[PDB]
Amino acid sequence: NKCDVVVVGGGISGMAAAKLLHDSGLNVVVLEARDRVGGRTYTLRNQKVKYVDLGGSYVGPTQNRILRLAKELGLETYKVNEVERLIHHVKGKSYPFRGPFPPVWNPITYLDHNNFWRTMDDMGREIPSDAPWKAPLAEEWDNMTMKELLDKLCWTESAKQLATLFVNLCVTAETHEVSALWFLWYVKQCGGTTRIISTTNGGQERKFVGGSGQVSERIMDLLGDRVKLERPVIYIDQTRENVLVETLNHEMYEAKYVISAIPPTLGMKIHFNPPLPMMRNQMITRVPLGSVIKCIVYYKEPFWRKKDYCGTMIIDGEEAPVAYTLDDTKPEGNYAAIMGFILAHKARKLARLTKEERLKKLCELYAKVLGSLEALEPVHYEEKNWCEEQYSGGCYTTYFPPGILTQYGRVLRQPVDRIYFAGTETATHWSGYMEGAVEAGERAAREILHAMGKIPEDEIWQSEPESVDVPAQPITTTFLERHLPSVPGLLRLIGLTTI
Amino acid sequence: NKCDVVVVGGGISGMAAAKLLHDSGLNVVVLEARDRVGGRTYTLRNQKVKYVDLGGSYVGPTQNRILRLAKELGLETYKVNEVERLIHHVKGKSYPFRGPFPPVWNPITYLDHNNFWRTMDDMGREIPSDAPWKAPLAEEWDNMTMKELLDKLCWTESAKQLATLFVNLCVTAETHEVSALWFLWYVKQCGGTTRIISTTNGGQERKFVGGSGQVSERIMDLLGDRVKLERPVIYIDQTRENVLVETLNHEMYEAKYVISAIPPTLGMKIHFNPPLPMMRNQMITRVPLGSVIKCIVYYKEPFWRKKDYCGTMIIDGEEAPVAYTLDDTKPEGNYAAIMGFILAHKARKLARLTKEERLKKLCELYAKVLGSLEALEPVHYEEKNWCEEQYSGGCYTTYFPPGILTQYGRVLRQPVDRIYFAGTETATHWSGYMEGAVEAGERAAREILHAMGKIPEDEIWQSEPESVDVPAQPITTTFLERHLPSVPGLLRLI
Ligand SMILES: *Cc1cc2c(cc1C)nc1c(=O)[nH]c(=O)nc-1n2C[C@H](O)[C@H](O)[C@H](O)COP(=O)(O)OP(=O)(O)OC[C@H]1O[C@@H](n2cnc3c(N)ncnc32)[C@H](O)[C@@H]1O
Ligand SMILES: *Cc1cc2c(cc1C)nc1c(=O)[nH]c(=O)nc-1n2C[C@H](O)[C@H](O)[C@H](O)COP(=O)(O)OP(=O)(O)OC[C@H]1O[C@@H](n2cnc3c(N)ncnc32)[C@H](O)[C@@H]1O
Ligand SMILES: CCCCCCCCCCCC[N+](C)(C)CCCS(=O)(=O)O
Ligand SMILES: c1ccc2oc(-c3ncc[nH]3)cc2c1
Ligand SMILES: c1ccc2oc(-c3ncc[nH]3)cc2c1
Ligand SMILES: O=C1Nc2ccccc2C1=O
Ligand SMILES: O=C1Nc2ccccc2C1=O
Repeated sequence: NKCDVVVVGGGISGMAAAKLLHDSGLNVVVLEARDRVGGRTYTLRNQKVKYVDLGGSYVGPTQNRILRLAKELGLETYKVNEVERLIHHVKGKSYPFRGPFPPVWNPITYLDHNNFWRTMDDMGREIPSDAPWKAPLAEEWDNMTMKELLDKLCWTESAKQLATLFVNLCVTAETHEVSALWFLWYVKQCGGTTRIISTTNGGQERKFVGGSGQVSERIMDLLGDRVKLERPVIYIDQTRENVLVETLNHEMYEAKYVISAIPPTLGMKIHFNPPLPMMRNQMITRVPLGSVIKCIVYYKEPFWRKKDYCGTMIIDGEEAPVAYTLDDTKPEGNYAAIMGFILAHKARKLARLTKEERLKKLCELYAKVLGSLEALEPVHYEEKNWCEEQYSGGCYTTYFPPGILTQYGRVLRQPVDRIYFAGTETATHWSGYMEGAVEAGERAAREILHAMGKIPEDEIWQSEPESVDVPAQPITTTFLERHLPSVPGLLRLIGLTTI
Repeated sequence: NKCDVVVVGGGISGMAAAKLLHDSGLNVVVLEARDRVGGRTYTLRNQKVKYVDLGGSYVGPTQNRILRLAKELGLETYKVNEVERLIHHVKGKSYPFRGPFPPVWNPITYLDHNNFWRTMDDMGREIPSDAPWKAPLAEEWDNMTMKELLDKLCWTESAKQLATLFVNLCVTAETHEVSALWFLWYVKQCGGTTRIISTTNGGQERKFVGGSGQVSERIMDLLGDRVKLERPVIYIDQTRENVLVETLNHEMYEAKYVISAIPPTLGMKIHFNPPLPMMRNQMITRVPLGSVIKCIVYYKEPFWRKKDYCGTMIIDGEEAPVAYTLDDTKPEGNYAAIMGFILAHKARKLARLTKEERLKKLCELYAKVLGSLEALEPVHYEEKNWCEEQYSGGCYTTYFPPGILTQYGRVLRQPVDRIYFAGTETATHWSGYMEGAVEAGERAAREILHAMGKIPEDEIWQSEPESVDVPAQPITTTFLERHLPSVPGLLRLI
């Protein structure tokens, strides 16, 4: 119970921090509230599915830290199926396509859609990844919701509806719930609009064979009995020489430093002595997590592939319970399955139903989208509503409502005496993901090595070599994508020519 | 150890709940985190100020529960001074006035201001006090911020600036931080724009002689050793026959029911077994409290009165640290003082200064606005930054960002097995105030009495006779206020 560092939380970020500190020769303890490690990742194993990721699952190019960590732990990836055509279902009909966005044929609509994605990335380039409150128009952008920004930018309903689906799927929240500054930061710090939304060459390209929960489980194996499960932390006292960390089951740990590797608002579950400084005290009441039910419907065969659909469906409309799906069949071609997300207000609205009722609605939806009666014949179903988790608060990650990132964002990873902050939310590249978890856990561990005098300051932040297994292709645009006007730019050109 | 009901929190709402249950003959225990009672009320006593409310202070007409409770405990009120002129300071100049809003002379700006207040109250009449998510346009109004609503309604910058001040002072938050539905509900459930903003015949009319902390202290006097200080609740377990409530100092209490009388989000500091239901688990991460420093500058005399000013100042503009003040002099004309609030982002901005640096900024601001060098000679200063408080989370109260009240509002006062929810945030009239704390603590206590079969369902919510000491006068409007067109109304006649 005496150690160098207590890590509070045994998700990927606390496990990555604990491993680094252990590898450097320090004595670490990880206090995990649950009876398992992995946190917002959770790999269920049973005979009907073999294994299935019910939390975080996908990785992709440019996520080099999780790929390197997982590789070193003996894990392998495989590519999510994107051989056959994607489907965009809009106004009750399905339109097959290939590429990052469904094709738009109407020239006016085309300009508006082109301008929308272009402008999201243009604004993102004004926003520093490590300091979004330093953007030149940070206040103006943080004081409006994403809804207000789509209202201003989108001169077509078509573009506004697609943009809405994009926000809801990327951050499991509604356009009117989230700040425009924070959402534009969140997309740019993932590499931009194409990279975040893509399967091939993007965030959803791959999964781990056997499930992502193995990352945290295999580090727990390396650490032995240093991971204490069912130890929720209730109290941290920094008034004396060594920090004292108390758990709910009545144990006391003493350490030189602590890393908090839990979602920022879950800091509220810990009583602090002395009290936190004013800005962190209020920050942790201002930063909710989003809302999602991850649902996986199993079938005898991946029947959609025979119709030349890959299983990816972008599904618009209020009545659809799931707005986005991917094929979740095993790489061997068996345990055929569709993964779908029930997003944001729908996660709250449909949580009232039973599991069997949600399975029925999802099969009825997929049968219509795929024009396939076979979708009404599931062989098994698994789901997880992350809104119910006391020790997560939601999924995938924390969002910032209007006005909060500029006022309180500076303190998200600011140390509090001998407490340092990990967790994906404090990352600067793919924050909200497993990648951001590794970045933040290793960065917080190195802050402590630096505090101890073990490494110089310039080693706190460390670049990551690009994976040789999952290389990234650049995201490119065409001259016409770059230079074609927006709708109001065209109207300005028309008004001028009319003169 | 064992009792009928454990009340978590010894603010006014927890105290009022515990007193009601105690008076009905149950065994109650109050578990208070701090080494004091009163919560968001705090009355400091020293020789320089005699006493000063550093937290909640004001009561007024229509707040009959807090007036009845305090009168039963032996307290008296006095009137906040409003005899002389009020000041609106705009663009670096003071304009003295009387009445609920500063006069506007430009005919366009007049229409724009008149329509703004009128439209806030018109909207409020469609929002049920006890279920604002049932307003006919609930979703539409909940999905916009107040800044977006003000941008829509205000055709002049003058109106928009005064509306901004009004939102910042009522709910200690910025217009772009809050939902329009929730803000409109908040004003309506205090009786509308005139009643919430007014001193005479409104929410700021009176203060308690000796301080409002005396309400919580005097109920603690009654309950004696039933109130346990420095007992932060850390864990609530309802998986067994009786509810088990555990504190940080390693004590265990067992009860038939619990009342949670703490700000909603501070339910995060309690680990629940079984876990909370999904909607409350997320709700209590979505409901922050506002930000405010309350500052009281003392002087040898209430010198502003010689100049026919009462000490109320509405001060616009970014550079002013304090946007609103009231005279805090004691009823006897002594301990002269001005109370001012540093609101919302300015509480965040100015909290980095020292106490003496804040005093200097305040005094230079008041010298400009009162047009008196006497404001530069303070004799004493007290202040409290509520943003620092672990066991409040901010002041005055909890605000709802866009989208949260329609999605989660129904859960605020929904019982969770044998836990019932008090706290001013759960009230239906003057929620956010000491009056809403009494209403909610007494109603939560009565839900428990009904669960015990002690009273019928219809006695859970109880009306309150009007105070004889602080009666309400009607809020009226003129024919012109009712019927003058808005700016886009006047343009639909051109
Ligand atoms: C839930 C989810 C997440 C998700 C996703 C789909 C869903 C449904 N899709 C993802 C994807 O495909 N690819 C990806 O990279 N990420 C995706 N996510 C997000 C991902 O799961 C999270 O970003 C990442 O797992 C976060 O890791 P981090 O280590 O930062 O945080 P955590 O997993 O929440 O771990 C925190 C641990 O702390 C324990 N805890 C909480 N409170 C306490 C206290 N008081 N004491 C001790 N331990 C505590 C939690 O139990 C948890 O284990
Ligand atoms: C801070 C403030 C508030 C205020 C105001 C000015 C300021 C600066 N102006 C007011 C005014 O003039 N007139 C008025 O009526 N109200 C005004 N307010 C708000 C008013 O103070 C609040 O509405 C009222 O005091 C709220 O009472 P309530 O009883 O609902 O809430 P509380 O005071 O916060 O008490 C909660 C108690 O719970 C204890 N606590 C917190 N967590 C725990 C745990 N885990 N375990 C045990 N106890 C806990 C708190 O310490 C507190 O005592
Ligand atoms: C005789 C000429 C009359 C034509 C007047 C043109 C009216 C233009 C209003 C269309 C609003 C379009 N959206 C995208 C909703 C908002 C744009 C925001 S921004 O205006 O670009 O800032
Ligand atoms: C809005 C909402 C969901 C979306 O998914 C894609 C996508 N998936 C794979 C390639 N592009 C694009 C897209 C746009
Ligand atoms: C906006 C912001 C603060 C304000 O204070 C008043 C007021 N005080 C007492 C009578 N009216 C009116 C008013 C309007
Ligand atoms: O699982 C997912 N997480 C995501 C984040 C952004 C966009 C798509 C997805 C997924 O499909
Ligand atoms: O203390 C105050 N609380 C208030 C709430 C609304 C309007 C004015 C005030 C005050 O002056």
